[PDB]
Amino acid sequence: GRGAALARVEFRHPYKFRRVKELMVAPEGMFTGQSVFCGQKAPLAIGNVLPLGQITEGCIVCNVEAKPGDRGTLARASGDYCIIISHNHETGRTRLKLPSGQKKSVPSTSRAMIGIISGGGRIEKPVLKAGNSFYRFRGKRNCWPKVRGVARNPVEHPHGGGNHQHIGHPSTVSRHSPPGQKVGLIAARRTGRI
Amino acid sequence: WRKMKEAKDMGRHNGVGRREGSREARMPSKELWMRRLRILRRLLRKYRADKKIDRHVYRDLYVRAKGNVFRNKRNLVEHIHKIKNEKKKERQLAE
Amino acid sequence: SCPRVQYRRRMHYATRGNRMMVRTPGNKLVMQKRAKRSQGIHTPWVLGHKRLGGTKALRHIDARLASRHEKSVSRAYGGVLSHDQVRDRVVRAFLVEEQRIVKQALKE
Amino acid sequence: PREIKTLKEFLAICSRKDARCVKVKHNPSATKFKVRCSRYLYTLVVNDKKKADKIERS
Amino acid sequence: KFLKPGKVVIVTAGRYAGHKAVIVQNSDIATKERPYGRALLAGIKKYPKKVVRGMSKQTIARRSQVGVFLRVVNHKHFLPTRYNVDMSKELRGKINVSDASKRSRSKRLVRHVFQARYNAGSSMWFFQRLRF
Amino acid sequence: KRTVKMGVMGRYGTRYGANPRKRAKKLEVSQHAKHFCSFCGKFAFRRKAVGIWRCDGCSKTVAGGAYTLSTPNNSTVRSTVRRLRELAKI
Amino acid sequence: IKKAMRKLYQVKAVKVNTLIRPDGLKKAYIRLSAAHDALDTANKIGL
RNA sequence: UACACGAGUUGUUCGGAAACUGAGCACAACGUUAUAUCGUUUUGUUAGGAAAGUGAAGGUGUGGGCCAUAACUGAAAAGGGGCAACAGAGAACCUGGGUUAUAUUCCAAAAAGAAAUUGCAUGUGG
RNA sequence: UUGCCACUCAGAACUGCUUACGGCGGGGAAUCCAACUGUAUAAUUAAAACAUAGGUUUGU
RNA sequence: GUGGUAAUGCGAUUGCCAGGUAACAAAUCAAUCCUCCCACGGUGAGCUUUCUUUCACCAUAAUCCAUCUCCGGCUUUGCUGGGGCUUGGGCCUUUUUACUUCUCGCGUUGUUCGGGGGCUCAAGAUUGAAAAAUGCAGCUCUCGUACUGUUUGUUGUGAGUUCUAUUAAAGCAAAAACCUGGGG
Ligand SMILES: [Mg+2]
Ligand SMILES: [Mg+2]
Ligand SMILES: [Mg+2]
Ligand SMILES: [Mg+2]
Ligand SMILES: [Mg+2]
Ligand SMILES: [Mg+2]
Ligand SMILES: [Mg+2]
Ligand SMILES: [Mg+2]
Repeated sequence: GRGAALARVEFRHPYKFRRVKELMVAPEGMFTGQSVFCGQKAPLAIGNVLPLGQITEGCIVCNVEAKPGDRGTLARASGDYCIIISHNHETGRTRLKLPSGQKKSVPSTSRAMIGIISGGGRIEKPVLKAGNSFYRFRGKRNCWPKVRGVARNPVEHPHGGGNHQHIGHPSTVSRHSPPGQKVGLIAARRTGRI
Repeated sequence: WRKMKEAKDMGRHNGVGRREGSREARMPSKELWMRRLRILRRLLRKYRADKKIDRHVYRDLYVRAKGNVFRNKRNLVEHIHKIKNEKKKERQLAE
Repeated sequence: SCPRVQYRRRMHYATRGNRMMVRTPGNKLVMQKRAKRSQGIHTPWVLGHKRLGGTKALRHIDARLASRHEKSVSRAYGGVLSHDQVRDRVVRAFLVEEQRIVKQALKE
Repeated sequence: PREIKTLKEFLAICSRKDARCVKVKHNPSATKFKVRCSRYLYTLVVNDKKKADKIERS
Repeated sequence: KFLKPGKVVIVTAGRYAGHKAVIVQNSDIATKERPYGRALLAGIKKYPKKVVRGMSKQTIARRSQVGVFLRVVNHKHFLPTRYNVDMSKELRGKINVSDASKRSRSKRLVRHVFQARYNAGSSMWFFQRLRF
Repeated sequence: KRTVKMGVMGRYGTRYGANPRKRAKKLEVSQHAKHFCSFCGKFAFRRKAVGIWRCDGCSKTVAGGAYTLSTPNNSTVRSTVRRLRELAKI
Repeated sequence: IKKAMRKLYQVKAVKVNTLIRPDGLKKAYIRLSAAHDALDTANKIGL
């Protein structure tokens, strides 16, 4: 249920004598036996997790984390990544550009892998059949197939009903609209083909 | 049954009107190749014991077992006889 | 006279666990379970998952009682590691301490 | 069941304390010595007149 | 030049697979019983365990022994190193022959040396354990 | 020379339209294609799972690329790393 | 059941097979060690 | 296959449990609720102090220690228990035969035999 | 170098049905609709409906 | 604990860590197994105006022991080692393949390994024990009574073994117990 490869990375447990085992999303290029470094003074090879305010600027970082410690949230689906834009050493916060254009500011002590998440280019191979969409979501959750609400009865959906399959009222619904009504284009601020 | 089994090993087998399934279903196509290719390899490993050079007169021809150019075990042995001679004739005319 | 047979035990299902058909000295042809022949002792899955030589594929009962030398060679890391994955582990355990104590100590 | 490949070790393990019975056997082409210990039966099959010898006493 | 006698190696690929062992007699080519390079060598099957510094007693003897083997190991089963022991390739390197009835007493002298040469401070490395 | 125009996609025949078959053919021909491993040297990478490439001859698993080995923006990323390591050190 | 036999009928018991009949009543078969004849107990116990 | 009476189901090893985990369940705690029979609950619980598995000095027959059981302490050790699979995992037995009806279940001592196996024991091997 | 352990096909004449278990596509030309396999009104509706891949949009 | 250059052989134990087994979808393909057939040879009953031989039976369980000798040496008194069964593997040692060679499988591939010996591995056969007094059964005679036979070879199909291809934006459970090792 994920296009990105998960790399099983083992570290040593700093305190006990074990070898703690860590499951991480794999930056593209990272292979079995690469000796990954994830600390403060870590080098910046393609896969290391050196801190975000210590990575050079204009660099390419995946698996960045918003809060300092949440263990990686952002830029973590396949092929996705963030570009570091600006450091503000007076504030101590880095402004990285999320893989949606929406560029935000995070603290300069967050951690971040170096590279692109594996499995890039998944979304470009077309499915060609309903059966290859069956097996995609059977590892993911249970939302397939999508019955159009306009093909439903006017008891089960706000669009359903009529002698023709038409949305009776404008599809763009309010941001404030109650759930069960907030269906269609939610708070659509720009509508339709550009 | 053994009256037919006696009369169906030497001759009087099925005919154009006794067949009911395709020839690739009666006598498979994938196993008349298989056997006929085991034989062209069971014969070339026989001929690395003491037969011809077996480096470039075996594997020049090991891929001709699987290239459908020999259509029988016999059909193979004249082709190595056509080449073994000038493999010892070019080794004869040499001055 | 072609007898058919039964699942003698109480499990009458054809799971990969049962897999039972032998003739009997009383000619009462009847079928018996097999053992599920386990894959043998292997190297770690990470390190090129391969069967170890000098080791048997004994089941939980054969393994729990047979001798210890039926499941391990007399090397170091025998029965967990193959000679390939020992000999490479001894030079890497030594070529590293060599490149260390010369390069961790070059500061007079 | 084990088959004693010995005349010394057999006469040792055959003269042990378990000795549930010693069933003298006559079969074609051999003569077989079934000692019944508590957990095995140890056989000593032989092709010689030594059968009738170690039959009287053993 | 590389495999001189008295030079310590690591016995790779054998029963003693990670042990440190010193070459005492190398060879080049034998006829039928050693087509391989034939460096006979004595080495450690029993490392002297760490001196506890606690109950200094006969237990320090029972835990500072050096058990010794002698094998003519092929050269592709060693790993030569930088070190030496200087264990008399010309004095001891000949009274340790390998023929039958010798591996009984010849083995107990290169053992009889490692007895004292560890009890004395000579190498302090050859008698550690190659941790792998 | 079987199947003169649409190749690997002969599995489908008339179905799925020409261009979806052709857009998916470019990506179906590469995931089955063996790639080169700067490790062993010889072409050995197969695609044991999406974004996962294994080299039997090399016995090591590189990660990355859904239908190729290295997405051609990792090709730029992989350099910018050392670009921003070496020149950013020396 | 073995202990009880020996405590009630001073005979040895080797194999005591039991079964809860389709009456809720537990039957018991009892081998008498081949040294206490069973036909000499049913005649004693009065079976 | 009705009615009546009488009988009939035999296991160290077969199935199940004792003894695995799965989807999942939810006792405790905790929270919430007028109220709970509510919710959280193994990809590890709980504002959260959740446990004898071991090692020991000392106690004890007796020529003060030879030797030995035992008490009662208490050595580190994070992540409370617990269910849920008669098709997953696991699981030490095979033939021969003498019931009106049971048998891998029964057979008694020329066990009709032959095995495997668990527990505790005495003892030959170091 | 001709010894022993193979029923498959090919051809020949020979004869005789132009009469022969069982099992076993009618085909072609078009128009319309849906692209397709798929699902679906258990007990009157299997469709041209749903799904679908694809396309786009919106929110984040 | 001790042997073999080495694959790895052999001998009689209590807590951490690391592995391993459990533990894996379906495919295609080659021997055991069993089913069936055929050629066998042997037994019983069937057909017979005829014509001929049709059909039945011929069995080997779990668990074990060791590869008999080819050979040292054809058994002196018997060593140097009691190794071997083969075909699929994985390796080991020793000598090589560069003029593109080569090794492959029915098959999508292996080398940058090619032969000679060895080390194991799991199928699997084999002798031996179980094991013939069993069992099937006919019999000469009269549940008694005895003994005469206690036979393997071929094919074909199959279930597992074999090789952790192919659909994969599908990559095709987990755990105990158990096992081995490092430290002990
Ligand atoms: Mg409404
Ligand atoms: Mg509305
Ligand atoms: Mg396995
Ligand atoms: Mg009734
Ligand atoms: Mg509750
Ligand atoms: Mg596995
Ligand atoms: Mg065949
Ligand atoms: Mg586990």
